[PDB]
Amino acid sequence: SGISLDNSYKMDYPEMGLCIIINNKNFHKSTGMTSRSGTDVDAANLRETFRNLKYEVRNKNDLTREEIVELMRDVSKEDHSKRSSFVCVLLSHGEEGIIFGTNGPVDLKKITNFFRGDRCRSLTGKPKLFIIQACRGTELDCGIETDDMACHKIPVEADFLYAYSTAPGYYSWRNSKDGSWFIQSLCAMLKQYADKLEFMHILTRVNRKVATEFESFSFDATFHAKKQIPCIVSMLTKELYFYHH
Amino acid sequence: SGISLDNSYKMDYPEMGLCIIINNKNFHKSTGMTSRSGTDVDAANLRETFRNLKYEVRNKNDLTREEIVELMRDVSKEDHSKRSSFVCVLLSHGEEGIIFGTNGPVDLKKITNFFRGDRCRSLTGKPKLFIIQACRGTELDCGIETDDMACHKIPVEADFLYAYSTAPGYYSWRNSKDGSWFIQSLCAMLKQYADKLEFMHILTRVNRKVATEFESFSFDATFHAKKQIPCIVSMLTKELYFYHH
Amino acid sequence: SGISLDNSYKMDYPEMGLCIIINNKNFHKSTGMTSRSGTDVDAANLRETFRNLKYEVRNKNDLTREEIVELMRDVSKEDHSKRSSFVCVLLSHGEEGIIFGTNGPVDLKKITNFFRGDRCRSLTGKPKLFIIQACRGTELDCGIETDDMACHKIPVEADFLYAYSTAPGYYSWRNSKDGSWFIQSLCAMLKQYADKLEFMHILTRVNRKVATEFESFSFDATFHAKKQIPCIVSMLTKELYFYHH
Amino acid sequence: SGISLDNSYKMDYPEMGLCIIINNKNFHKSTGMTSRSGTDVDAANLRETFRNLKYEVRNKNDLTREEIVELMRDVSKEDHSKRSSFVCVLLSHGEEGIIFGTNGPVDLKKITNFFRGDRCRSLTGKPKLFIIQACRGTELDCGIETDDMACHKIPVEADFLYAYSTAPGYYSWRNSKDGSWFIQSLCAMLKQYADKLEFMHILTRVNRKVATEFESFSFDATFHAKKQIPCIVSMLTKELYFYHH
Amino acid sequence: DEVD
Amino acid sequence: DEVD
Amino acid sequence: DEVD
Amino acid sequence: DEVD
Repeated sequence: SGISLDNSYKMDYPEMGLCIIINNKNFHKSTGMTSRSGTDVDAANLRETFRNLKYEVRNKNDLTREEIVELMRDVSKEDHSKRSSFVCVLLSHGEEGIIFGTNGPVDLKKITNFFRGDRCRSLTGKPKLFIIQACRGTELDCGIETDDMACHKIPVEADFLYAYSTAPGYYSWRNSKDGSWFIQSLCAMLKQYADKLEFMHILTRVNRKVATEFESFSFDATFHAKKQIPCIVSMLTKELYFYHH
Repeated sequence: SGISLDNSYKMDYPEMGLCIIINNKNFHKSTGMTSRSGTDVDAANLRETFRNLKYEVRNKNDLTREEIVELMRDVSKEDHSKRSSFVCVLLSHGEEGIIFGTNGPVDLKKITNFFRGDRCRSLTGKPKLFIIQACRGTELDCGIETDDMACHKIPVEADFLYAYSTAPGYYSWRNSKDGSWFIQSLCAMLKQYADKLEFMHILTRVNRKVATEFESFSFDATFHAKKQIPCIVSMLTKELYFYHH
Repeated sequence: SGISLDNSYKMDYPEMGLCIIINNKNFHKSTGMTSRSGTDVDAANLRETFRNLKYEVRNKNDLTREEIVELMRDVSKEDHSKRSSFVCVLLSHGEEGIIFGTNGPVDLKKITNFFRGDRCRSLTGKPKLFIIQACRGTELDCGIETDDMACHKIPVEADFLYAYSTAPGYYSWRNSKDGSWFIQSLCAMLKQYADKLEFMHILTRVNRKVATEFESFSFDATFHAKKQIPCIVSMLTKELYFYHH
Repeated sequence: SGISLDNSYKMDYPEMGLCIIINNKNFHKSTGMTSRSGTDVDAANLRETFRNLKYEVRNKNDLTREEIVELMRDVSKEDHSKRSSFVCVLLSHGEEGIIFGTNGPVDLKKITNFFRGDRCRSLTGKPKLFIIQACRGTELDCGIETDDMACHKIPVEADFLYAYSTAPGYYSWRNSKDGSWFIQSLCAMLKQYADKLEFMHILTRVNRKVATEFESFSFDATFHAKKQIPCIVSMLTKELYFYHH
Repeated sequence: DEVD
Repeated sequence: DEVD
Repeated sequence: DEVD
Repeated sequence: DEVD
């Protein structure tokens, strides 16, 4: 055949892949964590959005830390050979590097480690996307008015994309009626640009939407008039388009 | 005029901006830190690469923690009104969230805070790029064989791009003869694609180059046959092209 | 400033330019030419489409050959300095290289010559687009089932784009109720892609739409089940986008 | 699988296709046509250029009108099922709609008709490219200083692209030492952009190169200081990229 | 359908 | 508006 | 320079 | 090869 290029992930496998959505709204009383009103709006929005992208969506609600780990372990042990990618969306309370099960914390690294290049062979070389809607700390953004070769191996941390809802160390905002700022924006941008733009460019539009169109309203001066900027963390090695051929 | 779009940063200001390169090779004996052989190759490569992109390059060698902070403070206090962007490259030892001065550590947040949207007004809304070649821990990658509106403000953390040489928690590799894997790759990709591709796409090519073309060779089994994947952290709100009109 | 590229026409002048639409529906009885039912649908569709692209639209109906020449002459004598481009749409009967006034033929070359690089200085170097919905003969497509330099000058024929509704020597189809196949398709594609694709790519989509979605229905076997393919003739020297910055 | 798009021709067949180059330099004395010095440079340049694009190149020299027709007929009767496209380059004397065999004229329509959608089934739906370096008349450019559906069929004239070296009615320029202006430019642009740009965009760059970088030098005032603009005639229905996957 |  |  |  |  003619000249060939390998700058984009192969997304024409028989299946796009799984989209696991963990929606934690109600937490055990003993933890002292508040209910996350509006998260069901996010979960439904994500289900519809990824369904249209042809992902096999699996929604899970109110999972304990043990159930989250068991779920991730089991999913990573499935045969993903006929799948192009993997998507996991986490909706819960959190802090830097941590997501909360209904009864306690789970290290994000523990979850993502199950999908390492060396631990999930059927996903090696394929994009593994983790969308995280959770706090990463307690900071508030006040805003501002405007040679050698051989034995071909790849890093076990390669091909991961972490789309965080907020910057490191910051709270993440969620509206009890409309859903989280980030998920609202992410779904809107995927619906409009998934058949046109490369994923990083779609996420950049999400960054702009969240950064410009949202500002908190609170009777508490400490939490009033605050802003938010999502954080795209890419260890991907190729361009990612949800469409093909 | 006709229909207008605002998906890309305005890069046609009179000047592209400053490119500050902090090259720390020799460290104070009392710190116990080893000399970073090969870093001069990186510094020279970066100087040439950014010079060709029309950046006003300023190279600084062997700066103490005090000198690094003073330099950043002073640069952030300059008038960047006629500049399109800002670039800072840090070449030194480090750990998660830290870069080393010749006599001690400096929190990366302390450095980047000087350029926040509310602290450097002449850079508000403009891309602020931080390229970091330093360790982020001691882990080694073994690899694997293959509504509302008003008062328009933006987050103070918006418009920052952090191009880390390695994944969170991992060591970063540097060759004493050829320079660091990441900087070698970054310069090569900028030279080849800066007049063609959007920055995130160039960085994705850098990720692939580092991930596929490099593997460590060591007489020490602990450090032998290791891999590396860079980490792109974007809080940018628009597409970034180094060329214009 | 930074690296600069000149691959696209400057479309950010104060005005996009004029869009002259000559709609000839009724012809002088002595000519023997039939009325072009459905052409008003085309003219209205074009007016709306170009209005949305920010063109200063001027619709002219039932012009004689003398009036067409006078109009073109006058328009070419206007000051187009503040305009990015020029568009002329001709809807009438025709044959190869000819368009019909209500009382007789006009050579297409006579019309386009007024806009030559040397005859209309305020349009030199700017795209001059001629959209032609008219027959180019009587053929029917049956289809098939599926060194040196100095003194910088440019050719006087450069920067013209002729978007013909049909292939050389062929009839062009028009529906009395929906309008012409080509104009229907052109307007639909401009509405959907003018803010996304380069003009040649939009015209290629028009080619596909006309080629695949239309087939004639006639009680006359000679004119039944016929197909049509538009013909893009480009002498443009740069890419053309209707949007900017 | 995921969302699928069909905006580009399938160019990943086992073979790119044939590239037939007809190079007529010497003409029968009785015709009175001059030798086309420099055409061998063009033929060699084209052979190398298309060889690099992975086309099966066939060079034919000094063919009579009978031999040209026989060659085209035979080629159109081959099985092109495993081929992505077809390319034919004609280098000879000519006039509007005509190319010269060594002993007389051949209508371009006669040549292209062999490849119609209904006459060459193995090429139906595939791009058929005709590159023509020949005069199209005797004009000289002086330049200027700067609903329904069913039974899916496609037009028999669809999927053809005619890349003419000059505008309708004009002479085409050829340098006895460097080769023709158009072929020189076409090969240069294909070498530089075939692995990056869509074909129409490459041809637009060719238009600009010929329009800006060339001007005739002649001791004869009639032929001195003349310019040229190529003419892209597209009946293609999809975007054409020479590279794939 | 009619021709022009 | 609430924080997570 | 020559014409074709 | 050395680590930073």
